[PDB]
Amino acid sequence: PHEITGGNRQEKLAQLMRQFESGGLYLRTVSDHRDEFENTFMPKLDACLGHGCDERYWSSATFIQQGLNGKVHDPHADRTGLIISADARLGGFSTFDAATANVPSGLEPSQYFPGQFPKFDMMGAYQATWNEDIFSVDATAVSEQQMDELGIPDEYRSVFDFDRIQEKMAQPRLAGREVEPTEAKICYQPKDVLGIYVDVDSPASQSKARELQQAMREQGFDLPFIAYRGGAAQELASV
Ligand SMILES: NC(=O)c1ccc[n+]([C@@H]2O[C@H](COP(=O)([O-])OP(=O)(O)OC[C@H]3O[C@@H](n4cnc5c(N)ncnc54)[C@H](O)[C@@H]3O)[C@@H](O)[C@H]2O)c1
Ligand SMILES: [Ca+2]
Repeated sequence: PHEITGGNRQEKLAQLMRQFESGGLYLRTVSDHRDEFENTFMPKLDACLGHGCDERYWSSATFIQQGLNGKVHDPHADRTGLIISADARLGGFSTFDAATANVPSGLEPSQYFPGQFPKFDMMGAYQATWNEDIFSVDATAVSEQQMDELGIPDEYRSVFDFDRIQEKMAQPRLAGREVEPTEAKICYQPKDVLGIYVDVDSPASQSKARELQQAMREQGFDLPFIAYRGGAAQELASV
């Protein structure tokens, strides 16, 4: 089952640190860890084994990387989450938290993204150009040259190659200034789950993280606890 789990706890820890100090990786926070386990992770495991479908397929995550002072999405400071391998499938990346939702009812999920991922952020581009015509185009459907004709600055264009997210985030990373949560749509597989996110200041976060980690162990996925904040990712032995 090692081909499905992706390694033991020590191998996953070493994997996520290596990625964190290289090109980065992903962090998906979750308000309902029971739902994430039961309705996202477990269907993905069943599909890996040949049973069900990965119906949800695409999930939101933030890009994290050593030295990048990046916030995660946790408005009430009460979330746990998953540290997710850079090898998860990328459906699109934006530096803005915009309106891009999950796969809607009745839409085919596996290729909903990148096709329906906005190729640029309309709100940011409009504030920067005051170009009315931005709202007369389908942002999911424009090409590079249409974006040029609209005058869309590159700062507002989405990224579709993982290796290129770190180039996008290079200037914020160097300045050390806190950046708002960025957002990627990713399709993670069970083997891509490398760690459990813990906010060490939050009793809610730790209680939820302990339950999620125990639930994952029952399926043979033994994950390290990872305290991420402010461009540092550090292990917690327990809790
Ligand atoms: N979660 C992150 O790390 C992250 C990162 C960047 C931006 N955001 C933004 O935060 C807001 C909340 O997003 P979120 O990811 O916390 O919630 P979500 O959309 O992933 O899940 C919300 C709720 O819907 C269900 N759900 C979970 N995954 C689902 C899926 N794939 N399809 C359908 N239903 C699903 C569960 O009940 C869950 O509690 C959104 O605006 C999002 O763009 C979140
Ligand atoms: Ca959003």
